Amino acid sequence: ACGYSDRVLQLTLGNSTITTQEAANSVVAYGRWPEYLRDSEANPVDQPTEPDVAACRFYTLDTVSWTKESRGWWWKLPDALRDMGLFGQNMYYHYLGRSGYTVHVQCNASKFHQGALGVFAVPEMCLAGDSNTTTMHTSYQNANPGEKGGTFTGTFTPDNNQTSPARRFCPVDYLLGNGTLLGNAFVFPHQIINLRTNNCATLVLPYVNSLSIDSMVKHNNWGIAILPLAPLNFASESSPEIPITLTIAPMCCEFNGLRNITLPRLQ
Amino acid sequence: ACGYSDRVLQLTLGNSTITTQEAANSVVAYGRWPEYLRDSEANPVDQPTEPDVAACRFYTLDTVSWTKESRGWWWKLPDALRDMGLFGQNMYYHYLGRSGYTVHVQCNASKFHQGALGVFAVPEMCLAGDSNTTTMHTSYQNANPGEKGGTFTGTFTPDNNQTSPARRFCPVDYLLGNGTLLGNAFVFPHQIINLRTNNCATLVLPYVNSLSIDSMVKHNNWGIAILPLAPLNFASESSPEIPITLTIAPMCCEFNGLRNITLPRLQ
Amino acid sequence: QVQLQESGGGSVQAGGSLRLSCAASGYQYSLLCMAWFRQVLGEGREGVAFITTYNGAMRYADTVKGRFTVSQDKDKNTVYLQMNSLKPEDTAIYYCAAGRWRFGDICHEGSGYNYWGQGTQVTVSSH
Amino acid sequence: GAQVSSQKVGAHENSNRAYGGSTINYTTINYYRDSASNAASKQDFSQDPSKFTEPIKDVLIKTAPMLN
Amino acid sequence: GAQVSSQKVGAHENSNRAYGGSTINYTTINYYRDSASNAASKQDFSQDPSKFTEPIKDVLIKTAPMLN
Amino acid sequence: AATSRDALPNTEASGPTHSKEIPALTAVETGATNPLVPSDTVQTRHVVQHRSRSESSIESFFARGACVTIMTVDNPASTTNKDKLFAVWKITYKDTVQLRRKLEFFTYSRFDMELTFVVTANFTETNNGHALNQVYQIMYVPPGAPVPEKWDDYTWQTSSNPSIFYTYGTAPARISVPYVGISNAYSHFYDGFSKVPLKDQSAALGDSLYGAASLNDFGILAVRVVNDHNPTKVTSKIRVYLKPKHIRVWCPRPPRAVAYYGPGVDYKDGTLTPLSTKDLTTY
Amino acid sequence: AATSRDALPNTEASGPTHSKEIPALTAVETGATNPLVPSDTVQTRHVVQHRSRSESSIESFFARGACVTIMTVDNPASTTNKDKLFAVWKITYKDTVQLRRKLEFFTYSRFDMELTFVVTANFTETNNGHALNQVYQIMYVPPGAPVPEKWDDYTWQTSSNPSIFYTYGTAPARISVPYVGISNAYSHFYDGFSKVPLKDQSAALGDSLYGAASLNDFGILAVRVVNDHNPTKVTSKIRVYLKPKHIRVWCPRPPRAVAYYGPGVDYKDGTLTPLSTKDLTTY
Ligand SMILES: CCCCCCCCCCCCCCCC(=O)O
Ligand SMILES: CCCCCCCCCCCCCCCC(=O)O
Repeated sequence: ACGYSDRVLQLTLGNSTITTQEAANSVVAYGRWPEYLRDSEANPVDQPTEPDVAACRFYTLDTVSWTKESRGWWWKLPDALRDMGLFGQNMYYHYLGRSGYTVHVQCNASKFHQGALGVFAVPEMCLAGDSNTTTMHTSYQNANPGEKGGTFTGTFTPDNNQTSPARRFCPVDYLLGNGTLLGNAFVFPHQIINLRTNNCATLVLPYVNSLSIDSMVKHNNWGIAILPLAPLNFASESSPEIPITLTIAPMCCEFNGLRNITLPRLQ
Repeated sequence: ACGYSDRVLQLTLGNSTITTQEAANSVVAYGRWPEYLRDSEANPVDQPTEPDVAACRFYTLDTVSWTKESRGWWWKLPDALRDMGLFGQNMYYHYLGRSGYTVHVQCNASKFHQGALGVFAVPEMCLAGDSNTTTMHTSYQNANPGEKGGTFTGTFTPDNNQTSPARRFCPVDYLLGNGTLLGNAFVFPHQIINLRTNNCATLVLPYVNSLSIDSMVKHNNWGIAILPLAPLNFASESSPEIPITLTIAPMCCEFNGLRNITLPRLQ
Repeated sequence: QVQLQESGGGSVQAGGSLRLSCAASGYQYSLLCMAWFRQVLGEGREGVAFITTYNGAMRYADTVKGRFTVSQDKDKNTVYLQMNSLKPEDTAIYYCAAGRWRFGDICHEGSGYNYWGQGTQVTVSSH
Repeated sequence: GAQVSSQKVGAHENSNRAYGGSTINYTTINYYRDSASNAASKQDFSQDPSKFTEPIKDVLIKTAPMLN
Repeated sequence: GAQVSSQKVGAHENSNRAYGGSTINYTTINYYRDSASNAASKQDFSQDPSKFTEPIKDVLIKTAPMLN
Repeated sequence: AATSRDALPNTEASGPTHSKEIPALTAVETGATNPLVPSDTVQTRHVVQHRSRSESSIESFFARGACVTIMTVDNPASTTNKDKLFAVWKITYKDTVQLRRKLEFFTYSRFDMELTFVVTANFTETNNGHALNQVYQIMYVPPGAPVPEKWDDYTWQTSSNPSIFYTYGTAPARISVPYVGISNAYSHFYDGFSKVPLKDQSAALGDSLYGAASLNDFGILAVRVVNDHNPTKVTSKIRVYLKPKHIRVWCPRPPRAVAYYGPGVDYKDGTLTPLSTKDLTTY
Repeated sequence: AATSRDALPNTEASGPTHSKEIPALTAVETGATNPLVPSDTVQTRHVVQHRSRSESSIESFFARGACVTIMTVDNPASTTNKDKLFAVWKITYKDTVQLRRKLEFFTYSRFDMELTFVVTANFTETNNGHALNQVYQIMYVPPGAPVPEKWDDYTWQTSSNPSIFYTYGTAPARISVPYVGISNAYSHFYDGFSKVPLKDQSAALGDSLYGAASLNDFGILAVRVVNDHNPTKVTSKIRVYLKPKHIRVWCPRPPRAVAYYGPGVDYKDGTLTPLSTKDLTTY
């Protein structure tokens, strides 16, 4: 009738709108659309702040470079969005805070490029360390890379300085970073950006945790990992490169217990 | 509503299924869908064998090579399918046997190739000989090439060995092989595979003969001939080549009069 | 783990006849595929003959076939190898491997053999 | 205060005026006061994998082209 | 959810206002959830050996000549 | 309504087809697992299906008890210089592979546990010395109570520590414990830290251990041999069997593929190789 | 309706006869067993019959439990060079005559089994050494699980292997197992091969064992002495009793007449002589 495509989508939250023509529709993780904390499962007693539009808006994290040597990339939430305007602010000014997310991973090539990127949304994405001598030792700074994120690697390299250990992650790609076979990763909500079909991915994730509401600064809820299923090749070109950009967005977010500002030692 | 394309088709008979995205719809020869022998027109008295699924399934004949020097190709039925599993078997174990056919000629290039192949389904396709001295002399072996099929030629070359004549066909292309103008061939059920539009052809042929049922080993009912209407050119390439594959399928086939196995001198 | 206690080499000359005994320690019953081998001095470590525990069927190596016969002591968990017609080239460190099994599939070389024997060497002296 | 339920019968003896036929039932009586102490009924429900398999916003109709 | 059945009485005590006479019954209660766990009722049926003894297509009438 | 013990959908009879409907085709890109049934692609006859998933329901998947630890106790002679060893094991499923991998398939869960204790003993010295049947005590010290110090201090007066007195040579001991989480579900995985390192503070006091949360802290078990010193030393072991019951789970994760190393998700070098060799062309 | 505990048909009174009806005659050639009753040939009085077949119904024929194997375990001293022997027996009724012959009367059957384990122990060395009551573990490793390697490896963590912990000196242990066949009936006999030797392949890989099918593969039982090393060696044996219950059978075959030799139907030389001498003329 009016040619509505499952490729043409338009996401709008707050003051931003992301359209798109080559979409592969969208996934509503687990089949639950995000929502505000109910009274049945309410917990903390004080009135909850509901920043709405001041927070419910698409923020764009920094873009990455996709090449043949790209092994993968990973970002934590709400972590990554810790410097994002008000949502960044409202995050530090509270003890508790639940939030949903809408991740729209953009990345386009041309009919002459090829490859596949799998965008995965792992709930509670605990990544592995770098030292083979000390378990779960990784430091806070390393654990929360913020908007820049960290990356997967082709080989496990042990942390050998036991005098001043690197205390960071060393996630091995085929093992989805946390010692599990990638080929199974397909169990978490996800979408595959296959250059021939689409140019974006759209996952809507509803807050998933063990509590009704929790500390943001402390416990990361979600985990967005992007790995190249099929490597990137172009033309007869030795050095092809196309950029990938993640634009995340908090939804139905609410925070409780206003206090004084928390200043985390990020370095 | 649900974007059903006359380009996306899915044929399924027995245990096989051939899908397709660039189809030019399908032709039901003469407008009669195949069917089992009726009681009004029944003839032989014994119970008829109806192999069904054991026969009603897509068999794939051997692939050919399409180049600039390709003049054409031809295959007879049920001939070609004489080595095709049970349908091959049920064919030799009977005196009589009527069968329909669904021919799905596949062949794809790319937006950068060009040319046109006309798939014709000539009922009772009698081909011409090679000797200009002896009429209708062609031998059985030559007449039934089986799954490999034979080919058309650019020029008539007389069979000059009268001591031991070749006794084969020498079909001249523009004359549709049987001394008639190709340009008229369009009268038999057919489809044109024009590289720019589609990548397959689908003709469904209902058993057509002078009898209600007949001998298979003896009389060939149908004739699939494929000629290049527009020659094959690619890029600025001197030697382009794309393969063409025929996947035929018997339908509503039934045989009568079981006996002992017939072993034809094929060579 | 299964233990394969082998016995018992020696360098007798051409045409000779010795034998090797190998125990199931181990739980010989339906599992183990007792096989024989001999390491042709660094060349060199071929499979001789192999018996099926469950039935007692033997297969041999195209080399040993005939002269060498594999024997089975079911009750006292031992598999023998009557090494006959020992010729100079029957000089190699003998083996006894035993894997598991396929319920009904015959014990062959391409099949086994998980566990390893001692590797008691039998040499055939020359003239 | 018993819990008389049914058992899904597998191998049926040659009986039916006791066993085999006439739906076999079993009795259970909770002996303790704490829920935590009861034995698992095993009489659990099932759902449709759709919350996992078909997590697509716009309902999927298998027959049609998946990307329209 | 009990299973009160009868017992075929053999040696009858000298009683009938308890034992002997008034049909003796026994009670059974299945204790587990799996059929596989119940005790065999032994209250099984019987059939006619005809499926073995008289396997002849054309019904056999004993009185008559068996080959007619 | 659809219970675990229900018959799977009966497969329908379907014949030849030549339509515009494309079952066979998908685009996993959407993320949707294409939902086809046998009848979709090939011709099928009618089949009344009898198989039911009844033995694979979440309940049944965890329905077997499992070893979680091996606790060592002993009662040496009073004349001995070494002190009567009483074991203290922190309650965590993570001490053994088996139950952990089965539990890892899920991000979260709620399960009332049932513990069973098999206690076996034996002599040590080669003396034809005897020993009277021993009596064991298994005391559950919840988080924060005073952990036993000597095999014979007050702490064992179990004023409030729910305990068990098991005589040897009797049927293994068993106790039920309801869901005791401080949350709404037990967290098999905790991404984050307990302490946030603050900008105006020392790194030391700001540092914690990644993936270490109170969510999964549940106190310790204290085991001791109640009988006093006996001339002939007798060691004993207490195996603890845990069987999750009344279980429910949340969010599937892929199963652990490489050998576990420690309480974290972490892995050691050398072990990072799960699959074997096989040829792309050989079936 | 005719139950097992029903009275046999009351024999009727019949008198003199001089007719064209020929009861007495048959022609076993037809294959039909001539169905005569006492009254058919000789004169009978009326008799109210009381005997009932109630104790010979298929159920009752198998209603006795039967020894199937003898599994050997032991717990030797830690000082010993020999390794603590744990037994592993493949589950197959065919290991002993008794139950097998009773089972052979039928081509096929479906029966939920009930296993009982009587465990007896004893000392070996003539030392007035002691031993504390031992605890046994009987672990059912279904087809394909990792078979135990050492008396003390992980495999025994029974994450999912249904197990039993039997203390010595208590009533024998017992577990119920439903019909576990991969078929619709257990095959006491399998005529054929698992692998078809193919024309384009090596005989070796094409060869299997006659009459050897998966139909009757059911995993193994693993038995070990849970108590650790004890100064005085103590061996023990575990007899397994199987009693088929809720049984049903199909197609009668003649009973096995000559001594069984191995798992197949096969027979050895010398044993092929069942009947004895008797004279054709001597009653
Ligand atoms: C006397 C013994 C009483 C035993 C009580 C045990 C204490 C509770 C242990 C709960 C274990 C639950 C494991 C899930 C933990 C998690 O993954 O978060
Ligand atoms: C822990 C013990 C559990 C025991 C489970 C035993 C495995 C099933 C054995 C079934 C035996 C049935 C014999 C019939 C076999 C046949 O003839 O096909």
